[PDB]
Amino acid sequence: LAQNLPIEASYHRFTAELLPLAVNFIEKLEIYIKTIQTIPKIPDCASNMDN
Amino acid sequence: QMLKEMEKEVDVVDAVVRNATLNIPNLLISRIESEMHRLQMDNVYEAGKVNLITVVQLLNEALKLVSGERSLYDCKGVRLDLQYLHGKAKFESEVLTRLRNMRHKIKREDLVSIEKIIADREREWERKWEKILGKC
Amino acid sequence: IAFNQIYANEFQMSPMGPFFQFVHQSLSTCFKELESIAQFTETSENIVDVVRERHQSKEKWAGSTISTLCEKMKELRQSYEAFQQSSLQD
Amino acid sequence: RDLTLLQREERLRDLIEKQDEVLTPVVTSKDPFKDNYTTFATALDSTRHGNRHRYLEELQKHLAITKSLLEEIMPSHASENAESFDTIKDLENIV
Repeated sequence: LAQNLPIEASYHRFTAELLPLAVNFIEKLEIYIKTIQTIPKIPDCASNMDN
Repeated sequence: QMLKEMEKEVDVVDAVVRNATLNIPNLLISRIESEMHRLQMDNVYEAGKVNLITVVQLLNEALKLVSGERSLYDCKGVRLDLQYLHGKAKFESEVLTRLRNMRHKIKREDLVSIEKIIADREREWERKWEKILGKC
Repeated sequence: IAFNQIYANEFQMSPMGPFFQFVHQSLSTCFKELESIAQFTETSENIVDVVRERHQSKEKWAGSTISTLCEKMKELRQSYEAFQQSSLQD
Repeated sequence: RDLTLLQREERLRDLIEKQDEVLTPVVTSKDPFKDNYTTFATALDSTRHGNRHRYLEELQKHLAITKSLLEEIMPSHASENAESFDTIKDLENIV
């Protein structure tokens, strides 16, 4: 509603998983860009489907 | 009466309540090469190990590209009306069920009754004429 | 009472740990959002094709004549309209 | 006749008294609840649509940029959009 490495143990997870996540994003960058280009067609796509 | 009037709200509320090889895309390479003078980036792999700082730097560049593209094609932010999609899936499912019920009604009720009547009539007829003719 | 109370009151070491969490959660959400937009576009196009194929496809439904599903259905409808008209004039 | 009717009325009174005792507190707190809950539900519904130390310091500098870029790129409904993926796939299969 309102809206070893010395790291604190509560945050180990976030730190360990950040690498793969970043790699994955970088590798799929082109796909994400194409997807963003299709965003203006989304209303037409919705109308054709309804018909 | 109070409990009945609050049903819709309850529903809304319930809905809420319920090995690192890096292939860098050409687009990012092209960006890094064009801005190479500005982007002091170390090698992704140093002494055979992954440099996490470089990866994060690459990620930042990638995100800038994404930011640029979103500013061009998604100025207002695209909203996929989740309620619309749920309403459409539910309706089409009902159509499918109606077609199946119709076919089941035709196959298990209507054709079974009709086929029985046809068989009785064909037998009654064959018996009647077999008696009158003494042969098939 | 408990709800009303909560509604009135609430609803009405390296310092690096919080940065990792934030970047991780934000990046993950970004992934999923873009995938969803892509899927919507694909599905909308597939549905348009399936329906088009069904309306244009010619098959031997009954007898010796090839026809679309819509044509054969129309023929069948006309035939039973004709049968019903012949029965009301009785 | 009189004895039989009196016995039945006594039973009815006992039952009504037991119910009044428990219903009175609930009816008095109703209107504030209903109003607070409805306002709450409507509000909720509107949201759905070298040295190692030196190393961590350098990393923080770049993650801070990352954090700033992600805050800029992410639309306000990004989380809602991300939840729609399964529903879209279900629609296609049904058709």
